Amino acid sequence: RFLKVKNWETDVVLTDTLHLKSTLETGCTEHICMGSIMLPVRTKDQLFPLAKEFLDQYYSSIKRFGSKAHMDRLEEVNKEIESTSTYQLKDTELIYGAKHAWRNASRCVGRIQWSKLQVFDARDCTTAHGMFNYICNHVKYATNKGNLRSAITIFPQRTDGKHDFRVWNSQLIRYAGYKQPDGSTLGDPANVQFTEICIQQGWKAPRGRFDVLPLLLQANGNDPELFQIPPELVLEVPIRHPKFDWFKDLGLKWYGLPAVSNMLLEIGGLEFSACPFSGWYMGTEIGVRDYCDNSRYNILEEVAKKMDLDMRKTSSLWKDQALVEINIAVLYSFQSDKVTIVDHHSATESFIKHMENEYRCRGGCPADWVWIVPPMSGSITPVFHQEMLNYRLTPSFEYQPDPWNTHVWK
Amino acid sequence: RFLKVKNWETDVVLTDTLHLKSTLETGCTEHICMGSIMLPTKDQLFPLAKEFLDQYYSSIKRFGSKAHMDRLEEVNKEIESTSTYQLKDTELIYGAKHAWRNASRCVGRIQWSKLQVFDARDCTTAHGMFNYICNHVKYATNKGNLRSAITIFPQRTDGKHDFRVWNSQLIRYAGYKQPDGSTLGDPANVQFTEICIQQGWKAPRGRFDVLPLLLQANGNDPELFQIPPELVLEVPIRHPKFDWFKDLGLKWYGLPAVSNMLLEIGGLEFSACPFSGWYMGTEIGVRDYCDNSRYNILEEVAKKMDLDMRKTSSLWKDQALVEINIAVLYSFQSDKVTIVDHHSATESFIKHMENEYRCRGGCPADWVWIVPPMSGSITPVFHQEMLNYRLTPSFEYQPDPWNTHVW
Ligand code: HEM
Ligand code: HEM
Ligand SMILES: N=C(NCCC[C@@H](NC(=O)[C@H](N)Cc1ccccc1)C(N)=O)NN(O)O
Ligand SMILES: N=C(NCCC[C@@H](NC(=O)[C@H](N)Cc1ccccc1)C(N)=O)NN(O)O
Ligand SMILES: C[C@H](O)[C@H](O)[C@H]1CNc2nc(N)[nH]c(=O)c2N1
Ligand SMILES: C[C@H](O)[C@H](O)[C@H]1CNc2nc(N)[nH]c(=O)c2N1
Ligand SMILES: OC[C@@H](O)[C@@H](O)[C@H](O)[C@H](O)CO
Ligand SMILES: [Zn+2]
Repeated sequence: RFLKVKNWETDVVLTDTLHLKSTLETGCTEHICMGSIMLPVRTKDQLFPLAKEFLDQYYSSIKRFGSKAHMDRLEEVNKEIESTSTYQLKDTELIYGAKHAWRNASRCVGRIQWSKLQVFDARDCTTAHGMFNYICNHVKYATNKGNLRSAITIFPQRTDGKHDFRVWNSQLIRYAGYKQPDGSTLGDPANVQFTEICIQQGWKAPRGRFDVLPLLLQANGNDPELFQIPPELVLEVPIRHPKFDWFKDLGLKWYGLPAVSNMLLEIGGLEFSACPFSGWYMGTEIGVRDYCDNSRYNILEEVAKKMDLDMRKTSSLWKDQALVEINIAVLYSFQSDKVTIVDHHSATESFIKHMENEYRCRGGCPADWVWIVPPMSGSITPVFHQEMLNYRLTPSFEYQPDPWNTHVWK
Repeated sequence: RFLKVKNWETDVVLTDTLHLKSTLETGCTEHICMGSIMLPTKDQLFPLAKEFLDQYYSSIKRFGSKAHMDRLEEVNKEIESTSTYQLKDTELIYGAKHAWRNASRCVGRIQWSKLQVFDARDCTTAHGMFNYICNHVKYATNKGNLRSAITIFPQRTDGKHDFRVWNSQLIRYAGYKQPDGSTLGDPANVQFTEICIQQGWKAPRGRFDVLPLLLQANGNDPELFQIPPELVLEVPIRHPKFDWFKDLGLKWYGLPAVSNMLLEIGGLEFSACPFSGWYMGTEIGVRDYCDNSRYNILEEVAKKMDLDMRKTSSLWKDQALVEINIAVLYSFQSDKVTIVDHHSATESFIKHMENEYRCRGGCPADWVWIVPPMSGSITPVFHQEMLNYRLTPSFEYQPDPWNTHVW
């Protein structure tokens, strides 16, 4: 069944056949759509078919489907699974897998960049200190003095479910959040629970507004250990405005490297529970969401005041006006400091080109419109006008519960 | 079977059971989500009629009453005999109000119970329709203090005697493709504008020319009518700070009145049911003025504001977008014409959803359409999970008549 997808601004119509290979569920039924819902030990039984699908996908990508190399590998894996209950991916398969997980991530607008991912194989890691070392090397490589390079570090896969490797942080670099007795919050409210766990584990918090959190690392299912990322490795950007000299006095700054560290990478049935990856930021992630969400730094009012905007009525659009200036400030500061960043106009335009390319070369591109459309100026970006089909392909990045909710303390 | 909907900004969680009463398909499947897609017999009739009547008597606390039973049998016999039936005025009004209540793409539903319903089922000709429409426009405009209303023309019979308003909205501006290759006026109505031209209309060939009504009664060919200028309220757009703004020569009409949809109540289809409420600012300021396929005025505005348009990263489109929307709102308020900003409208909708969840067990809502076209995350609905499903009575899309009419 071929599915048509139309762009209501250019009338360009695309055809999707890729969805035919979708196996996983979406959350929607023929009677209800859960399109805006945030969150809608494998058995030997279920492991081999998953492995075979992956290996077939892999051998077809390298144009060796049906070869002797292909048939031997399938037999070798089948035997390995029966023999040990799991199997080990070859390096080439791991790289291909990690890249495809990114190519298949429907909530990511930065996928035009997928084939350029540097994969660091950390499957030989055994302890938390080992993890810390791999993580530092990843941050130094990815940061590259501001000329950001996409990367992913893959730690040992899940075995029995009791020896998991986990990065307890949500991103390798994030600011601490502290709830005050008066009910106010100091720092980033989004990380309050994690910050408490860190203090409980021994972290001596400086209790400021932009304290970089320590890494809390779990190796082989053992209790997590704290480590401080070397300051010289953490690139930060002071935020100032090109026309408003008082902006710098707001005392805002942000880290240059976004590094998701809480997702699960699934490849050929195998599960990598610690797979920190990094790219670069789209400005609105910082300027709209991190600074302006009511539940985050929530600076719209303070900025609105300094701009002396009419804040007596919402119809003056004082929030919208201030929102734009803060976003101008974020982009301006990063570019001035020569730290990679992409604005939402550029990122979305590139995503449409990526999508058209994918439809022609791959038969499709799963995309979640709810997440792809930027949180500000939605309709003045081309993605707003683009119909998109969302479905799940593997390899993939999946959510997993926060580790503190499932860990058995020793 | 019981679904939960969470608001990630307030952590408030609501349970939805209303969806279990849904009957129509969404377009999605367990394998693919089509949530961002724009356009996803007597034996058929009675079950539909029964479902409706049952909901109706339940709403008036007479479920299982003799009146209920009696009515069900009357309609039943009427269908058997006539192959259709007629709604009591009370049912017509209830249905229209609920069609609005169930419109998942409408952010203005907190107002659903205040809908003035005009029964035009006795209409027979295009002149008759024109009269009803003029009365609707005057009533709803109310000198600027807009009042929601819908006018319901005769229901479908054999599909060969259908009433249709060919316009997309009762009031819209013409669009013409010029020699230059460019488009003059509103590009979205270029085609219809041509059907009016070809039909006989004399276009002033301007940038904001109110189009003529093209009315179809009982399947006959449509006829043209000029809406009395005095009945079309318009707002000249100026900025509370940029005196040059007025020189852009922009204006819009105060009354948004969707006229091409189909109203379905108890299996009965009303193909001509124009309705009107009032505008949410962004509909004009963001979509009509700034879509690249619409008036597309961003550059011009940015230029007059004299900002660097060399690089997208200076966010000049965004800066200008905001000013343009400040201008629309300021103007309507200045002229005392009802209008609502996206912040207030979205705040209302969250209140409405809460009312609906506790009083009805839920609220179908299409997130893709509910979240405003600008400043998405600073409005509350962005952070609100929403379940979309189809409940009836409802407003449905239908083909443009010029693609089905046999002249
Ligand atoms: C090259 C720069 C990249 C840009 C500009 C980009 C941009 C984005 C943005 C804007 C989002 C939404 C984030 C949010 O709203 O919280 C996102 C999500 C995502 N991206 Fe990318 N991304 C890039 C690289 C990557 C890389 C390196 C990977 C994996 C190898 C990746 C995987 C994902 C995933 C799985 C999501 C969903 C995260 C979630 O659900 O919280 N992205 N990306
Ligand atoms: C009282 C003020 C009202 C406000 C502020 C409001 C606002 C809106 C807005 C912003 C949209 C999106 C329009 C678009 O993007 O094209 C919408 C759609 C819609 N509204 Fe409302 N609305 C109001 C009254 C009404 C009334 C009285 C009805 C019907 C009785 C109604 C039926 C619907 C329907 C069916 C749609 C979807 C239209 C489509 O699919 O093109 N609305 N409304
Ligand atoms: N630019 C990015 N952006 C991805 C950032 C993803 C960002 N996501 C979030 O913070 C999501 N809110 C996590 C979430 C999802 C669903 C339900 C609850 C919570 C994070 N991990 O920091 N990445 N790279 O690699 O460049
Ligand atoms: N404020 C409103 N807004 C409703 C405006 C609805 C508006 N809708 C539209 O213009 C839709 N984009 C038409 C469409 C739908 C799907 C595919 C293609 C085209 C119209 N009819 O003018 N209504 N009242 O009554 O207050
Ligand atoms: C409820 C709704 O799904 C939720 O607020 C989504 C909307 N779109 C988003 N889009 C992106 N990129 N990131 C988010 O966190 C969200 N949050
Ligand atoms: C492709 C996508 O569905 C389309 O552009 C939708 C997005 N959201 C919208 N939302 C509203 N209110 N109105 C629209 O016309 C649209 N267009
Ligand atoms: O403070 C803990 C939170 O940061 C954590 O629960 C995140 O919300 C989660 O990891 C998603 O990023
Ligand atoms: Zn769906």
